[PDB]
Amino acid sequence: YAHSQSLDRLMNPLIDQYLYYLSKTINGSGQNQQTLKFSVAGPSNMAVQGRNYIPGPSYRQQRVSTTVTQNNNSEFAWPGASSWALNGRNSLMNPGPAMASHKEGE
Amino acid sequence: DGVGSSSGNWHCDSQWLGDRVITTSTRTWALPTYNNHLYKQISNSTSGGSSNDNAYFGYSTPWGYFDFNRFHCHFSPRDWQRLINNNWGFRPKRLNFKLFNIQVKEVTDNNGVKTIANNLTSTVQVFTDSDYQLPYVLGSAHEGCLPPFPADVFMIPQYGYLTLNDGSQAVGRSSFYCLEYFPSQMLRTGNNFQFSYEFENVPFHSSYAHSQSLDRLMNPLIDQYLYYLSKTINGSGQNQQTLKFSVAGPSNMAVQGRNYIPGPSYRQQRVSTTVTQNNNSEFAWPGASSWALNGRNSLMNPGPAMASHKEGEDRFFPLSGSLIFGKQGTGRDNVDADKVMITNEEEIKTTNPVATESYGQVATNHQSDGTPFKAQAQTGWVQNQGILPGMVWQDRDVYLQGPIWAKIPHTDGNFHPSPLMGGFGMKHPPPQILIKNTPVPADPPTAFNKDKLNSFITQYSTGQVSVEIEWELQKENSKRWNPEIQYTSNYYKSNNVEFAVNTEGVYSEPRPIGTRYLTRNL
Amino acid sequence: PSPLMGGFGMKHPPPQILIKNTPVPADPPTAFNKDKLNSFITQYSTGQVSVEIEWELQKENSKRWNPEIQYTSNYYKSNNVEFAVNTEGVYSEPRPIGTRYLTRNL
Repeated sequence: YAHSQSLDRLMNPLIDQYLYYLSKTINGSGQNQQTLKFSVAGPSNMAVQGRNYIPGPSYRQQRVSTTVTQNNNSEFAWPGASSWALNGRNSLMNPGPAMASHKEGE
Repeated sequence: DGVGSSSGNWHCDSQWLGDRVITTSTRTWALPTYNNHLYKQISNSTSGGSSNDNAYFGYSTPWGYFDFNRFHCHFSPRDWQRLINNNWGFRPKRLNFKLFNIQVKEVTDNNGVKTIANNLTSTVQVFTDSDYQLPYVLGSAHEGCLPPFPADVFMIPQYGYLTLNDGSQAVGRSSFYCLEYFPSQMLRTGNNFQFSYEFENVPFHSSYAHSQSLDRLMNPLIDQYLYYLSKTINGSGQNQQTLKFSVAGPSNMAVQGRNYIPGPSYRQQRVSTTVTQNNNSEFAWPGASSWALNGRNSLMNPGPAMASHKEGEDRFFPLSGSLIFGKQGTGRDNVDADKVMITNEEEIKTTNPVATESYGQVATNHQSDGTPFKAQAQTGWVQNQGILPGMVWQDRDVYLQGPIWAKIPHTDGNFHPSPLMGGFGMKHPPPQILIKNTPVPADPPTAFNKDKLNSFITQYSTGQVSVEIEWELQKENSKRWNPEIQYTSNYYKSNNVEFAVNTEGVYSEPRPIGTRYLTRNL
Repeated sequence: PSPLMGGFGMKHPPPQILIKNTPVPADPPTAFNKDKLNSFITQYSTGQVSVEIEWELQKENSKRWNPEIQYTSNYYKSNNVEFAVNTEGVYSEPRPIGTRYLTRNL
């Protein structure tokens, strides 16, 4: 099955949280303007909302385009690949940890 | 079971039967008509636009839902004090929920005069999502819980949910849920609703602080039988390389071999409550730890459970590594530091690394004399450390005004699914109880019209809700000789009693209360 | 511990019976608000209360020969009957009445 909800969009989009976040650290331009301002994390700012669970582990891979003109004009299949070493031997991280292949639209 | 007979009684007290606590809470609620009985698609576009990180897509339903996922919904401050001062742990065991004394009222506004009358034949709809087929919006630290003060009347929050989005748009995998597709019990006045829920097995919450640190678990009088490399050069000058070893003992506790190491870390930016010590720049968003998901950046808040600050650095707090509660009457946007209550996670510095410090140092090269660069030993800071075997840690504390439980996401894999905001993580948490006033149409036209009716009698409902939770207790049996730290009120005089009402009848919670006052060995 | 104002002193006296009208909120806003409701339908209640008390008596068995002092009304004419209502329906107690009229030896 595929999830119809994302980990960062599990909240109620109509109700604020009772938690606060640091929203402003300076009152404005100029010297000695330091401050601490806090705001309610709500529907308008979903990025800063407190969350209970976070995305799984990652092991970054090199990005290759099926449109070959967008790729770098160099040989990077082996040199640019993620790998792990075992007893001095390098082995390709293939396919490695389960990760999303690409972003939306890519 | 009629108009003139009450369908329930007010039950609000706690019973301490040894190793168990049964807390009962009754409140008076008011349910309006949400969304004019309509399901509405919502998105950041309909909310006025936003950035990519804030984009969403979802629906707002005409249903309300009952929230009691906060500890002050069940524990009075005195009951909380008893629990935290006399117990090493606690966990929920059973739940009982009651809806009764339903009153549906119609509102007519003629010539600006508002008159409210009883609608005896109107019905309120309620059901529980016992199969967890709906998006779970509890466990997101939302408002709308039962008020901490039993005398307060609260409004039931409106139920909405989010699905997959591509900007402000939906994708083919997005799901639309109609809550009228569920069987629900229809209640007139005189009817009541009741259901029982059994909490699944969860570990006891650690309502204790360790009196030993992970790096001080040894006998301070006896040497180890293990050696460590203590000297690599005999002295100043060329070709002085050597290898000297010493016994790891009480004089050098830092180099002693150890069996267990501090838990995982994800470094947070350090912010001082003394604003003059902070940098003169805007770094709330730019300087914050975050994780990316499908190209969207989300704040790491509160993230892994880590010590808030080092010893003596009480003025420092992680940028988004702690729960920040608002004081009574605090506004929504851009409030001062004195209007919020920043929770302090200091009791776990014995096992968990400090949130604003590096986990440690790792070697980054091979030191050598040649073969031919003459490289010295180099180390690099570990800003984020994942789980390693032999690592121990403490979870985040729970608070009187903090959350109780969260639903573990239904995924193939998870590790230590205890909620990051604190509480008990369950695959089958208490189900969502969804409530809604049944629409009562106004007079329809005398000629048939295929269009759905859009004129309704203005209505709202009120009633009483009772929640009874039985908690299992883990009694402390410490052999510590000296008296422990306990939560206590301060005898010094004040204008108002803490955790009481002021002269205007406004109840307030002056400070956050954790659970970790008693002491346990490591 | 006999009360100084007079009466029977008890460690467990008749308990306080506390009564209150359950608040009935007025129409709440159609958008959620976290604040407690402060607009209510104006209400009051009325009813009947019945109290029944059984008192134990200590009968007098005096051997005194002469007649005792008793509380009595005065036959002399007056505008109103004592311990009755006046022409406006106002009930009044004209004097305080004690309990100590009969006689006992020391």
